[PDB]
Amino acid sequence: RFHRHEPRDHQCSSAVAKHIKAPVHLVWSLVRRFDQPQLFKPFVSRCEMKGNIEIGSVREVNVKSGLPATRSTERLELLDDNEHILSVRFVGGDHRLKNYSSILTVHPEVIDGRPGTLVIESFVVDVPEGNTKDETCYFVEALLKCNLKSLAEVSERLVV
Amino acid sequence: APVWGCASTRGRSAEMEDASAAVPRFADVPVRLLASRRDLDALGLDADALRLPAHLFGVFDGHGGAEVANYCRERIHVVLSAALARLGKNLGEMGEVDMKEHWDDVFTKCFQRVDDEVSGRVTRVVGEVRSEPVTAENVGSTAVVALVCSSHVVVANCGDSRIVLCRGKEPVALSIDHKPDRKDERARIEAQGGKVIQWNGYRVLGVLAMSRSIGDRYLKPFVIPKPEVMVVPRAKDDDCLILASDGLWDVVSNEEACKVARRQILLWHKNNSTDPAAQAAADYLMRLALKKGSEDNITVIVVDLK
Ligand SMILES: CC1=CC(=O)CC(C)(C)[C@@]1(O)/C=C/C(C)=C\C(=O)O
Ligand SMILES: [Mg+2]
Ligand SMILES: [Mg+2]
Repeated sequence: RFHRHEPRDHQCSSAVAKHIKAPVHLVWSLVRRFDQPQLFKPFVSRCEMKGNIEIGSVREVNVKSGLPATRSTERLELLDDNEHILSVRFVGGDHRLKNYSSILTVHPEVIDGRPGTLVIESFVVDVPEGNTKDETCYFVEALLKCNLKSLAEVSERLVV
Repeated sequence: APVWGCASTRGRSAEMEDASAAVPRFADVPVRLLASRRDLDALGLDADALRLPAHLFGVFDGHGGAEVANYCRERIHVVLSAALARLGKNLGEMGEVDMKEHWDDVFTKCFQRVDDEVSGRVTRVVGEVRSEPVTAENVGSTAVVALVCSSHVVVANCGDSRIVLCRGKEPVALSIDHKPDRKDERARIEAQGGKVIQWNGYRVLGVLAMSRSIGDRYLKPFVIPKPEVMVVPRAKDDDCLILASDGLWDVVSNEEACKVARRQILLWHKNNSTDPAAQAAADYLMRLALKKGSEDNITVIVVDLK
């Protein structure tokens, strides 16, 4: 419904999902703060964003050491507070994820008889020279899984 | 007693995440790890009772933050000293022993215990008990340590920091970098179902450019805290030991580091806490790495072995 992609043959696409024992309004309140991704993203060390959070907003992220890259420039491409959809594209940085675009949706659910959230995040990206589609999807998936794990932990710590 | 110098800088990096340790007389080495009980008893000496002082030097290259490198700086020598004392007491209960296996085991258990303390798997003591993880799951550190005594150097390495010995003014590698594309390391990772991906260097899952570290619990079981251990008896032609993070070794070879360190020590003595000659050698290696374009934190310990 929301995470369809048509990657070409120079691109790859995949998705990850995570169940969170927290209500949708809380998880969305975390992920909607485009100016502060470090609230749940465990690799972000600094983020700078000027102005109001709207389509076209741009944030400058520095990531922590040990990673294949150090910085990323990211543009907000979609923000839907009714259907809870967020879409971001990587427009700059010193990394190898060219024309990366991601879509994240949050959905209500019941988990252990309590209000819960299903988060899905999909992406499309160019496969960088010297790598395969499989490797690129594997790498992005590992990172996105860390991000969604931390988002689950932060949300569930807030509800407790 | 130990003659050493230590130079460290964040360099052109924003924050400093290298840490280092230099602890004289940190422990007594059980002599039963160096010679058999039978041979010493032939001389009337009790191998379980003999005391040999040892000093510990260590370089800990942190990533994701400085907290695990600093924890290693504060804890590895304490855990190792306690483990060595316990091992001496338990060797008093045993016959002949394979010595290299016990060096491997004591260092493996020490590194694993520090890792478990970092990840909150075991409780730690500071007059107070600590239990939750020291920091986040994507924070880690290398650990290259050298136990130095009068007769032997024992090296335990976990990660891509490196220690080199200058012997006969020639380099001898006392540690092999744990790089993910190393054939045995790739085989181990791939046997566990993991991937080694060339993504700005060969990396575990494409993320981390080392196959072993302390911390990094989000990359287990692919990144392990298991050290590789080398026991090297000291020799006539020993000049010095060089421990350093990859901030040095990325831009300086083993050969150049050994030559520079040894000649700096000799030049200081000709021309003229830490030792000034070894400190000048470490400062020169640091500044050299900076001059040759190193981007990273740089930490260098030089131990004069003469
Ligand atoms: C942690 C990470 C490693 C890199 O090499 C690229 C980049 C700097 C973009 C970075 O943020 C990438 C993050 C990714 C893939 C997704 C996200 O966080 O939404
Ligand atoms: Mg570092
Ligand atoms: Mg380094």
